Amino acid sequence: MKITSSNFATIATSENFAKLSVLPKNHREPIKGLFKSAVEQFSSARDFFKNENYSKELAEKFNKEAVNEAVEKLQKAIDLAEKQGIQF
Amino acid sequence: MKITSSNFATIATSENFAKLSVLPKNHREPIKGLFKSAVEQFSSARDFFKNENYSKELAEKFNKEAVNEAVEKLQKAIDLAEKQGIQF
Repeated sequence: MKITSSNFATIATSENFAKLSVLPKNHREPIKGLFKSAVEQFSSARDFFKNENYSKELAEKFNKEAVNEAVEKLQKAIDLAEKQGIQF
Repeated sequence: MKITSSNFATIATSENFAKLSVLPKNHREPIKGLFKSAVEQFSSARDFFKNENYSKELAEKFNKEAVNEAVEKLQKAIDLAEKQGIQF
């Protein structure tokens, strides 16, 4: 049975974790900590991955806002100068 | 003459800024500050836009590193459990 990041949430299930309670404690607790470490790490990666995209989305908007004001100041400048006879 | 973000670096040139020195000071300095404000804002947006991508590139790598360790811990856990007779 092979685990990939596409099938991870299918195996990391409460049902497989409960299947682990029949084992004796020497085996049960190391495997359980292994199971729980994998889930919390997978969830931190998912949490981190989607907030970074959110930030990027925001940042792109911000960038776009800045770029357009800059184009309108150049435009303004240029237009003001043509009125004063400047031959661009 | 119309300015867009694609043509901005073509108009924001030392040559157009120097063309602005023939004007009398009442017009020259407001247009010059307009010109220089537009360039520094455009450059801050360009600086910000490309560092954010760099960070994203790094972050994606980091995410990928985390996800794979998490898959290898689940895998490990699962494999350890099958050895102990667990019927998944």
